Amino acid sequence: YEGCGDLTIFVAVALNKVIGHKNQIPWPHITHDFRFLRNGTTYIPPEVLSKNPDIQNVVIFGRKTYESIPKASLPLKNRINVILSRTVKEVPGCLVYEDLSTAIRDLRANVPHNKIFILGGSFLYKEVLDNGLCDKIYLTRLNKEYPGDTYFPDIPDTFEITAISPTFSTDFVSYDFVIYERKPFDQLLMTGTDISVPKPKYVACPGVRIRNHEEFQYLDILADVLSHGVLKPNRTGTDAYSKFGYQMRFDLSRSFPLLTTKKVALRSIIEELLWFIKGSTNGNDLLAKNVRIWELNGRRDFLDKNGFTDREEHDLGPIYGFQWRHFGAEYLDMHADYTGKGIDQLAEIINRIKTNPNDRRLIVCSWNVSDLKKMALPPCHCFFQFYVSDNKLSCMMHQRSCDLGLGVPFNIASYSILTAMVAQVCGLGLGEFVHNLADAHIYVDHVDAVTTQIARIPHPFPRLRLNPDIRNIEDFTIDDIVVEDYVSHPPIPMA
Amino acid sequence: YEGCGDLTIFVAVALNKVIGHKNQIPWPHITHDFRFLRNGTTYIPPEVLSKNPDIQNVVIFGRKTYESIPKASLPLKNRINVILSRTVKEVPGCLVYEDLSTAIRDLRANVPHNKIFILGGSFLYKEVLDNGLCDKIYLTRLNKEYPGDTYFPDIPDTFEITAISPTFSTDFVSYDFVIYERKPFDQLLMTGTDISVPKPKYVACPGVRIRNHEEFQYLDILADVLSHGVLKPNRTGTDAYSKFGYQMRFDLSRSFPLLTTKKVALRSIIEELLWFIKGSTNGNDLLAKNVRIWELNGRRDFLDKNGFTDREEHDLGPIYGFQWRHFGAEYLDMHADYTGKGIDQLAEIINRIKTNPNDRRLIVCSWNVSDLKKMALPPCHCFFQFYVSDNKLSCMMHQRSCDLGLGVPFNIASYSILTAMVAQVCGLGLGEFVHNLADAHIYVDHVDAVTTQIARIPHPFPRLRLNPDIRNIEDFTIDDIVVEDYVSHPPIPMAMSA
Ligand SMILES: NC(=O)c1ccc[n+]([C@@H]2O[C@H](COP(=O)([O-])OP(=O)(O)OC[C@H]3O[C@@H](n4cnc5c(N)ncnc54)[C@H](OP(=O)(O)O)[C@@H]3O)[C@@H](O)[C@H]2O)c1
Ligand SMILES: NC(=O)c1ccc[n+]([C@@H]2O[C@H](COP(=O)([O-])OP(=O)(O)OC[C@H]3O[C@@H](n4cnc5c(N)ncnc54)[C@H](OP(=O)(O)O)[C@@H]3O)[C@@H](O)[C@H]2O)c1
Repeated sequence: YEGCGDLTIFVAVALNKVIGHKNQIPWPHITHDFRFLRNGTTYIPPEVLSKNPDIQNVVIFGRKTYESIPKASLPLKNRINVILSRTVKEVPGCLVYEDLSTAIRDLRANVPHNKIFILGGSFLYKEVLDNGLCDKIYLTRLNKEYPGDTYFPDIPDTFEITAISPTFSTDFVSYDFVIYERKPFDQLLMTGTDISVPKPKYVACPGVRIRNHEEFQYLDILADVLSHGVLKPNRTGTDAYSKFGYQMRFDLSRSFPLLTTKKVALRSIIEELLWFIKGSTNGNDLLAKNVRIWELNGRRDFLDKNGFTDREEHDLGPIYGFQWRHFGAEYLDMHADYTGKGIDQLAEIINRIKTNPNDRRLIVCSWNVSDLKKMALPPCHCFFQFYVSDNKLSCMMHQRSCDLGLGVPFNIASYSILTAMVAQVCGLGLGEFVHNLADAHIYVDHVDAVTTQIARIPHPFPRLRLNPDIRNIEDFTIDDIVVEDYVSHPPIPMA
Repeated sequence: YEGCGDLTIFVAVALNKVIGHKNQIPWPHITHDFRFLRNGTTYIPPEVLSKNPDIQNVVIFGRKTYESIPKASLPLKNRINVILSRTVKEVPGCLVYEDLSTAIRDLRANVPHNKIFILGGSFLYKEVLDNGLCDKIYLTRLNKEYPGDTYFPDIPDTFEITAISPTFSTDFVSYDFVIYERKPFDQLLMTGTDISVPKPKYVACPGVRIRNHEEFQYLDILADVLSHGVLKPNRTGTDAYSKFGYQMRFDLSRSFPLLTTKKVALRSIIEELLWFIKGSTNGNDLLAKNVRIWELNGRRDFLDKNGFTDREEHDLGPIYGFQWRHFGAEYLDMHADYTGKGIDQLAEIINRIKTNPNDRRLIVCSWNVSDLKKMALPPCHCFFQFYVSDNKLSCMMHQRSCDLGLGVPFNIASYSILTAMVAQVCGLGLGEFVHNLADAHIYVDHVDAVTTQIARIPHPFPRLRLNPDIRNIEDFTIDDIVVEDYVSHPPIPMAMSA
C-alpha cells in the first residue's frame, strides 16, 4: 500500500453500527447530512483553487454503493467519481479500478486532483481501516438503532474524536457530526499577565479541539471549578470547591439538554417539575413517586435542627411551588387551601405571554424575602424570566447556589422542559434556555466522580417530544413528556 | 537604512507623551509593565528555539538610556544587549556601535539572533520612526500626565492599534498595553450550519484583533444587537432592536469600568446610587441636584397613562430605594417616614457578610411581586447577589430590561461602586462585578450614536478611590467617591425614551 495513505472517510452510522439495509440507507433521508457530505467533499483550499480553478476532489465507492445511489444524478456534481469492483466493467463518466491499492496510485500519479474521499461500502471501509490508510473520519452519529445488514467497522483505538458539532434533530432522530483523527505569542503577552501560567490541573475531554456540543459548557465549568475554585469549608457538613459567575445556553429547537456524560435521572426531574407546577410543598407527594431528592430536607431531625419543631414531617414550607402559584399568601401548612390566595405568577406569566409577548416583565420570582425564615433552605433557582422573539420562547434563570455534581444537571433539564411546555401552551416555537450560575460549587466527595465525568466524550443530546394535545400546563403528566433517543454513559453515583 | 527595517519598539508613555525626566523614568515601578517588557523581549518561538536552542533576541539602547541603567543590571539577562554611542566604547557583556544603521547591519550579517527590539531613548525612537524602520510598537499607556523633558514621537498615521490588554492600576495611575502595527475549514464545517456566512453588519473596532480591554464586552454586545437584534415594540413607543441573554464581567481590583468610548455622566451615576442607598423614591431629590435621568418617569402624563392619577409628580412609587431599605412595607407616597418598616435588605446583607461570608441569603431583591401593581415602571436591575471568596467581594446582577445605549453604562458603574462600598464597610478586597442582561436593546434613535461609539478605540479604564474613613454605607457622600485618571472620547448625545 505504498503511496496509498491519507484517505478520508465520510460515513453516517446508526447506534447499533448499521450503515446499510437491503442496499439502501436504513433511516429516512436527513437532508442536513446530504449537505454536510456535499460541503465536506467539495471544498478546495483557496490557494490551491487560485492556481487552477479546475481542480476537483476524488470520491470513491464500492460497487454496491454506486448501484444504491439513484441512477439519475450518479456522477456527484463537482467531484471525480471513482468506483471499485472485481466484476463490473465501466461506468458512465466514472473511473473504474480493480482494487483500491491500484486505484490510489493511478489517481495520484496520473489524474490531477486535490483530496481523496472514501464514501462507502463496508468492504471498502474495512480495507482502508484494517491497513491504516485513513487519517481522518467525518462521522454522522445517529442516536437510534436501525435494522440493517451492512455495518461500519470498529474504529481502531488509534483514533480519537477531535471535533463534535452541536446536536441537531429531525422528527425521527437526533444526531451530530464528529471528526476522528489518528493518535501566536501576542495573544499570551496581551493578557498583560503571566505568560507561563501553569496548565489547569483539570481539562474536560482534552483531545477534542472543536467543541461545539453544548455539553462542553457544563463540562468546562466542572473543570474550571476543580482547577480554580476556592475551598469553602463547613463545620458539620461536606466542604465544597466554589467559583462565581457563569452563563450557559441551550438551543431548545435543536435538541434537549439532558447530560450524556452520565445517565441522568430524568424521571425524578419530571416528577419534581410537575410538583412545582401543582404548587405543592408536601414532600410526601414526591415520596409516593419514589422520588427522594427532597426527602432529607423534610425529615424530623433536619426540621428540628432548623427551628421548625412545630412543622410536620416533609412539610417543606413556602418553597418553589407555593411561590409560583401563591406568592404573598400567608403560609400555614402543606395541607391548607390557598385557592385564590396570593399571586399565581405561573398563571399570570402564561396569560401575559399570550396577551403581549413583548412585555419586559415576564418574570417568576421565588425569592420571597418575607418568607425566607419559613423555609429551611432558601430557594436556589430563585428567579426566571421569559422572552419572545420571532415567535420563539426563551428563558433565563438565576441560580443562587449551584451544586454542580447533582443539582445543575437537574436544573438544565427542568427549565428546558418548563420552557417547552410554556411555548406549547402559548402557541410558540422554541428559543434558548439561558442558565446563570452564581455560586457554582463541587462537593469534595464528588471530586472523583466529576474527574471521571469530564473525561467522557458527550454523545449527541436527545430530543424532547411533548404530547401535542395538551392545552394547559396543569394538564401535563409524566406520560406527556417524552425524551427520545437518549444515549448516555453509565450513571456516576454521587452522595 | 538599507536592511535596517522591521525594528520593534517597547516604550511606556504618559498621557502628555512624556517618557523621561532628568534621565530617569518619571513614575515609580509599575509591576505589570516591568514583566511585560521582560517577557516581550526575551520570548523565542518554540520552533525557532528548536533549530537554535541558544538563540536570543537583541535589545538596543541609546547612550542616555544606557546611563540611566545601574551598571550592575547590565547586560539585561537572556538577551543580546546593544548600546549606541560615540562617547562610550566598551561595556562589559554588551555590544557597542557608533550608530543605529551600523548596528543593525552588523547584527543581521554577523550576530545570530531572533528579533531586534528598540528600548529607547527618545533620540533613537525618533530615528527609527522618522526613517520608517519600525513595523510594531508595544506601548504601555499611562492614563495621566507626568512632568518630563523627554517625549515619545507622535505615532505616524500609518500605524493602527491592533491589540489592547485589560486595564491595570497602581496606587498612582491606571494603565494598559497596546500594540500598534503599521497598516481552518473544519471549524466552519463543524458548526453544522452554512459554511459561507455573511460577516455581521456591525463590528466594534474592526482593526483590533486581540480584544482584552473589558470595554469590548459592552461594545461587542452593541455590535451584536445592531447586527442581529429583532425590531421590537415596547412601552415607550420608540421601537428598539432587541436580543436576549448576555453576561459581562469586570475585575474591580484592577480598574473601575466607567466606559471610555463616550464621556459618561459619573456625577449622575453617583447621585442616583446615593439616592437608592438613602431609600428615597422622591424624584425631586435628583432634579434638585440637576440629575434628570428619572424626570420623564415622574411626569404627570407618564403617571396618568399608567393609571397613577392620584400620585404626586416625581413620586416614583416603591422602586429601588424603597425595596432596598423597606421591602414588604406598605408604600404610601414619597413623603412618608418608613423608619423600621419593611425589611432592610441592604443593612441585613452587610451584617450577614460580616457575620458569615458564606451566608445562603446574600441577595437584595427589588422584584417585589406584591408591589408590582403600585409601580408605573417596575425595577429593571431587579435582583443582585453578593459572594465572598478569598476575602474578596463579588456581585452578580440580573437586569430584566437593558437600554444598551443610555442605561447599561450607568448600571455597570453603579454596581461597581456599590460593590466597592460594601467591600470597604465589610473589610474585604474586591472581586468581580458580573452583569447579566436579559432583554438587551438599542432604541432606534440611538442607532447612529452607538454606530459612532463602537468605532472608537477604548482608553484604559480609570480607577476608583473611596474615602477610607467611611465605615457605614449610609455615610458615603459624593465627595467620598473619587474616580481618578478618567480619559474618554467625547460625549455622545442620546435621547431618553419613556
Ligand atoms: N450510511 C452510510 O454512511 C453509507 C455509506 C455508503 C454505503 N452505505 C450502505 O452500505 C451498503 C453497501 O455497502 P456494502 O458493504 O454492501 O458494499 P460496497 O463496499 O459498497 O461494495 C461491495 C462490492 O464492491 C467491491 N469492493 C468493495 N470494496 C472493495 C475492496 N476494498 N477491494 C476490492 N473490491 C471491493 C466488491 O466488488 P465485486 O463484488 O463487484 O467484485 C464488492 O462486492 C448499502 O446498503 C449502502 O446503502 C451506507
Ligand atoms: N518610559 C520609557 O519606556 C522609556 C524608554 C526609554 C527611555 N526612557 C527615558 O528617556 C530618557 C533617555 O532618553 P534620551 O532621549 O534622553 O536619550 P537616548 O536616545 O537614550 O540616548 C541619547 C544618546 O544615545 C546616543 N545615540 C542614540 N542614537 C544614536 C545613533 N544613531 N548614533 C550615535 N549615537 C546615538 C547618543 O550618543 P553619544 O552622545 O554618547 O554619542 C546620544 O547622546 C531617560 O530619562 C529614560 O529614563 C523612557
